[PDB]
Amino acid sequence: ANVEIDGKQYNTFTEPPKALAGERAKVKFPIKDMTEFLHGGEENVTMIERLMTELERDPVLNVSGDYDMPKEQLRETAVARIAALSGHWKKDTEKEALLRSQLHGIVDMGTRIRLGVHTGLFMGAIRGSGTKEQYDYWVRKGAADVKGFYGCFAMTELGHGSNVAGLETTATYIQDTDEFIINTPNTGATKWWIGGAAHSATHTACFARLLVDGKDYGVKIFVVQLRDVSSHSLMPGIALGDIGKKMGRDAIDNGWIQFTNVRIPRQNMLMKYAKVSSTGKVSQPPLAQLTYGALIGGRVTMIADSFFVSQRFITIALRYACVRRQFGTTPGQPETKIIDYPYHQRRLLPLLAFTYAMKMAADQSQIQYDQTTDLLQTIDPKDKGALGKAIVDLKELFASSAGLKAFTTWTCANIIDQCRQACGGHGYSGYNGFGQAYADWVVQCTWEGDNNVLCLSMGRGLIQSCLGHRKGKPLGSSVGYLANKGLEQATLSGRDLKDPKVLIEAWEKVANGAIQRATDKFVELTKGGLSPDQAFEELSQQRFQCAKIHTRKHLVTAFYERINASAKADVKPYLINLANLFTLWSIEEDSGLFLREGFLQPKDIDQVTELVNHYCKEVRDQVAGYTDAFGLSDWFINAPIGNYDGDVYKHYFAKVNQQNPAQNPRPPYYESTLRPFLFREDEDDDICELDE
Amino acid sequence: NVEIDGKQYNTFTEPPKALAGERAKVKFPIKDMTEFLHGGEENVTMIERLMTELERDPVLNVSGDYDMPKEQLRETAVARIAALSGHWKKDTEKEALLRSQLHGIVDMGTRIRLGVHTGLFMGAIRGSGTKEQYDYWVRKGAADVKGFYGCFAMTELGHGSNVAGLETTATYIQDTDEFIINTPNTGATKWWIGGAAHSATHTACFARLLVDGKDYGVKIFVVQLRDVSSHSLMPGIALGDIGKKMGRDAIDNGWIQFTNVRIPRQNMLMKYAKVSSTGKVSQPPLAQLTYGALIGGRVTMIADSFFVSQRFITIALRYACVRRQFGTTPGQPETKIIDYPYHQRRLLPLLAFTYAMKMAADQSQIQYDQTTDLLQTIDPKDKGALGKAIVDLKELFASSAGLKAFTTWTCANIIDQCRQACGGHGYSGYNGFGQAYADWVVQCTWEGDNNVLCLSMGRGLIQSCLGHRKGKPLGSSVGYLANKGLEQATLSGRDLKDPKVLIEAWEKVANGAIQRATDKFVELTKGGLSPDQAFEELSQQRFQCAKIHTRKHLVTAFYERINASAKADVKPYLINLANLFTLWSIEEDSGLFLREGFLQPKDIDQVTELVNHYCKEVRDQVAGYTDAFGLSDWFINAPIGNYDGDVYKHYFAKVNQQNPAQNPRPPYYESTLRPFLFREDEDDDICELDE
Ligand SMILES: Cc1cc2nc3c(=O)[nH]c(=O)nc-3n(C[C@H](O)[C@H](O)[C@H](O)COP(=O)(O)OP(=O)(O)OC[C@H]3O[C@@H](n4cnc5c(N)ncnc54)[C@H](O)[C@@H]3O)c2cc1C
Ligand SMILES: Cc1cc2nc3c(=O)[nH]c(=O)nc-3n(C[C@H](O)[C@H](O)[C@H](O)COP(=O)(O)OP(=O)(O)OC[C@H]3O[C@@H](n4cnc5c(N)ncnc54)[C@H](O)[C@@H]3O)c2cc1C
Repeated sequence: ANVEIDGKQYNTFTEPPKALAGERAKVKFPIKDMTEFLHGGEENVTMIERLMTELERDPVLNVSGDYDMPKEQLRETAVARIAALSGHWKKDTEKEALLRSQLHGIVDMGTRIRLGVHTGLFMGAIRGSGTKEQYDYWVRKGAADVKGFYGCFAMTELGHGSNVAGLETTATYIQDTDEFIINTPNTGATKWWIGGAAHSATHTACFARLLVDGKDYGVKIFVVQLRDVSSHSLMPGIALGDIGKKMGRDAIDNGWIQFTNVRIPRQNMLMKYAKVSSTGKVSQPPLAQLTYGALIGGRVTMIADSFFVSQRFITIALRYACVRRQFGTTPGQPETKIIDYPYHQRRLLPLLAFTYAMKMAADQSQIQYDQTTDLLQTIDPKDKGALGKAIVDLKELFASSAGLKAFTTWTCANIIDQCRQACGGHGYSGYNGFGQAYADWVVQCTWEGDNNVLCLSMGRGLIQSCLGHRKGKPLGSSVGYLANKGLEQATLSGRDLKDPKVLIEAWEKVANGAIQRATDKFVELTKGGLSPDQAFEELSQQRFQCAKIHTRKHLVTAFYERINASAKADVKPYLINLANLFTLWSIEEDSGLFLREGFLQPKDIDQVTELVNHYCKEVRDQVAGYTDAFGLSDWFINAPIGNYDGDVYKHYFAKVNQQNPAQNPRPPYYESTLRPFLFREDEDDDICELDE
Repeated sequence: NVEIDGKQYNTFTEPPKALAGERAKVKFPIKDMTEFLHGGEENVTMIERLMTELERDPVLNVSGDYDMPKEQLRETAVARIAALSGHWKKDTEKEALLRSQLHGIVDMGTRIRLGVHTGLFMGAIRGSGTKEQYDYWVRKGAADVKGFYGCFAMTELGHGSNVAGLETTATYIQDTDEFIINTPNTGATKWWIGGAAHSATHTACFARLLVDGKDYGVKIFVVQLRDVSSHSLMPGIALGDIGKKMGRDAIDNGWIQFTNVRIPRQNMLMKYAKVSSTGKVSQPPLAQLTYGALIGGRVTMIADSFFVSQRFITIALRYACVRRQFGTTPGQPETKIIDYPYHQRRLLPLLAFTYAMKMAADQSQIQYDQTTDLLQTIDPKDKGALGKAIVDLKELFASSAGLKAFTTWTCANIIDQCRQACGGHGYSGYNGFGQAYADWVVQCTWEGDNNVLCLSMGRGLIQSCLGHRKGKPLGSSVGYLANKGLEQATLSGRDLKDPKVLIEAWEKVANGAIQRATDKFVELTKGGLSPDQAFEELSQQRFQCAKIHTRKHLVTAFYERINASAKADVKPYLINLANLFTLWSIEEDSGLFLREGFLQPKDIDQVTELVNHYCKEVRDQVAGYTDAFGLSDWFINAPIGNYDGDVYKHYFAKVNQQNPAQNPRPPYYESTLRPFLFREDEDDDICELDE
């Protein structure tokens, strides 16, 4: 059958652009103001618009044909891509450069990192850990401009990743020559996963145990030249190779490295923090402005990346959903668009809410970090209690960072995966991006701190924060709710579940509950004679749960706080609608936490279910506005079913035929392989003669 | 550095010795655990024989597959079909399926490319052809793939799940005794048709049967796509390669359009629906269309989930036994990650789930064979005994659906989790995770979209609830719905290590969800909503019903198969697994059991302590549970997963073999890298202007 809209008849092929226009027609807010909320104002929006257009327009950058590229071409084109991006280094501010590389990561996660290993990790190490004179030297050798020089970052070993303190590569001081000997003692200590090392890097920042006169001073950082710059040949004692095929991100040339008795000058050790004299005396000064703006910054960047990737796929799935019809139960009626189904709304709309929430947690973290850094600077008289609070605010920021990184990276993975399923078998088309994006994304969970290892540390960290509070230490701003003793007795008490203040309190309750009980058990177990370490091991599930509940509560809090703080009036009700869906959905997913603490009873879960259904419908009405608010052009979407105009089948059929021209019906292997098989001769079924 | 048996090992040298240590702890004969997993000694030797015939065959060697581009995968799949074809003359139906599933532990692309002819096309002409039609197509080369290659065109760009809504039309023309097959719009383009782009000469085309302006619904028609001699497209046929997929690139999925294609009437497959030479349409009742194929298919998928899951769980666990990261005692070596309680939690319940998927597969097959016989036996029928066989059947379909959905999603999850359990090394293509996950996941979308199956199931469970309420009979699978005691049952201080108590907890929670959503449905229908609008209003509830019932089914099936088939030497160790599975399952969905009031908050702490305990008991025997799968290094196909445990040495070797390192510079060094590193400086000059 056929659909009639505005006096005209449509078919399965022609209806989609009309359906999606119909959705746009419902939008009650101006989209520009929703885009200002996501990116923190007008100035930021124009900047992002500028950067996005610069990327998309660049001919060498074009991602349109990347799905069909084998690894050798990904490897080659990433270099050409680097040469093009290299034009902006002269011009860009740090903020511009970071944001340009994150925007570009929406569609090319390989090139960004292949540059990134020099641009951030190697340059980060020489700037972060070298003296001014050491930095300036490497820059004169061409390291800032990537001129006859290309760095990489060699920390990970085949045997050690998470436990950096346990690296086995050694750097042995020899006084006679004033040198370090860099040595890989067994093949287990071979450097591993080193981006750029396989084919690109002339130098590395090598992490090795510092050994002077039989004393082990722990892991430090040494510049080791990997290749003769002139010929790209390996320096003496340097072995390295391409690690080969990865799940994803094949454009990056991750290599292994072995060092055998490689001689470097003492001066190649980076010495801002740890210093070694020409006589072999080792010093490690107090160095108070050690403040790891960088550590928080690295995590805030990844929390934002989770946003930047998620918005693409959630946009693809939702636009598809607005036009895709499957099934109906009316004789006279067309099949229902899947967006109209309440189950499908539950699959996608919370994740749309989740993606907005990811950005607010990145923004809230960067802002809390900025006010806390600014607060330290103002207080010269050093009112000590005040400084102590500013320090624990900063400490708890770093700690909260670990959970946010862990969960927003996992969540981004789940969204890519879910959005793919939501588009059915057309999810499995390489051109709709799900496959490649998922494969590329997933490493974010492993590198920059294993997600599970971060969650267990932060879970231990919360128990230590709670126990130190009980002993009279002040709590950092991020875990202040642990001091709130109104939560012991708190219950819903017939309050409104549509009120953000209530839903906030409910996440404070279950976080506090889990952490106080875990801290109590840790105390029973230590008194019982376990060491601190053995007690934390006994409480591995509880530490993980604490990390999880606290992070969830932080996402909820940051969403509401940022709405209250920065949302213009015309968008505010639609954001609260999003926020309530996020928050009530989250409650619904983890109903047990709420039952067990006694905040809700069996009947209140039913009500929560009804509210999630309700906000699903409120969010669904405005869905085109929420998704168009991301401001992604079709180039960033990079999937036919997700294009702005909504002509899902026309573009998809176009994309397939463009990349797969159909004029020849037989495969390249038809004569060689397929034809010989289909036309094979019959078996010889004679049997040998034998008398009798 | 570590000392074992008075000898020195390092990070590189230890791992083979560590894994041998774990084998030393095993308290059962591993061969009996294999017998349990595969239903006894005979099946096991058949499996062994098959696996070895696959491993040996040089054409099928999968060692270099990860590095292979799409063009290679496509060609290679055909060479592999040629080699696998050597077994068609001799295999039984049992051996052929099994050989094909075993093969798909390592090559998800080839079995499907063969499969579309082998299973889908042949299945349609056998299933829906008359004997004469079948024999005709066999005579033209179909059975033997001689001058003939089939595919299955059902899906259209417009329709996947809603098969009844397909738009492609078959119009009968008496004058010429022909159907006209036609694709009315581009939306109706057949899509995802494996074999079509490059391989297939013929398709089983699903189209609406139109006779005299009467639409008789979707039927099946054989349509020649290509001239056999030249492989060129036939008049009115347009097809093309769909191109890059997330996975399974070896399969040549195509799109197809039909433009007034004429086929003889006799090409319509006429076992159930017949059209005469005058346009007389007949559809006799005909025994209900034999859905053992439909159930049979879901059972296969459940097993496939076991067959893949075992591989990745084995790789991850063997890795976990040798990998040391972090230590707490200043003097000692770093702790092997398998000794971390949180690592145990991530993997050993998945290992348990792996076994459980098999049990549910085996259970389903048995129940379905058993019900099928108790239909033949009842040639003479007594009103009550024919009715419950029918109702046990219906409840088998529903149970099949949830099982397929959740076991396939679980297998995806297992793959993903095992990859993260191996850290960075999980992201190497050579350790299998990336490609397996990319290939596997489509199982969640085809053969019934997993979400659509769940929402059907949960509607079905509600309807069975309403049925019983109104005096209708209950299928065995949903019997717990008739249990009076359940409504007020509580833990009441009973042992959580007792399987029976755990069964009751799961029965209570499933029944609780179903009955409650039934009351909601009745109340909403009373309110005046139509049956279908109320289900839609209850969509959360239908899903939740399906998940809960399916989880419960997995639990009971595990215990039931252990009690039915576990010898004494392995029983305690399988109850340990089963218990871990069931208690971990309770911990993961604690809110359900709090909400029905079976458990109190105090009981949730005890479940957590028991998950911790059963993790320890299962950890001790890990080598036994994983070796029992009986996979050789060829099936593992991952360096860190190898039998000997020499994880670093195999891994460094695999990498270097595939990536010879003798040349330091990339193939683009002169063309691309070298001109960038040594590019000339910017021109800083500024145009002259007096002013
Ligand atoms: C594509 C890619 C590129 C990379 N590029 C670089 C690079 O350029 N430079 C570089 O230096 N590194 C690089 N790495 C390495 C990466 O930083 C590490 O892989 C990661 O930080 C740690 O992983 P691992 O392999 O050390 O695993 P491990 O730390 O050994 O952990 C392995 C598994 O064991 C578990 N585990 C570990 N410790 C514990 C514990 N105490 N308790 C419980 N469970 C535990 C973890 O959860 C994990 O699942 C790269 C990795 C990848 C995948
Ligand atoms: C690799 C591959 C190979 C294939 N090979 C073949 C082949 O050889 N032959 C062949 O005939 N077909 C083939 N297919 C097609 C495949 O069977 C379909 O993709 C699948 O069966 C149906 O999904 P769909 O794309 O039609 O999505 P739809 O049915 O539209 O579903 C899309 C999304 O909408 C949601 N949705 C749909 N209906 C509802 C509802 N009522 N309520 C709630 N949510 C709903 C679904 O959950 C799904 O997430 C292949 C597919 C793939 C991926």
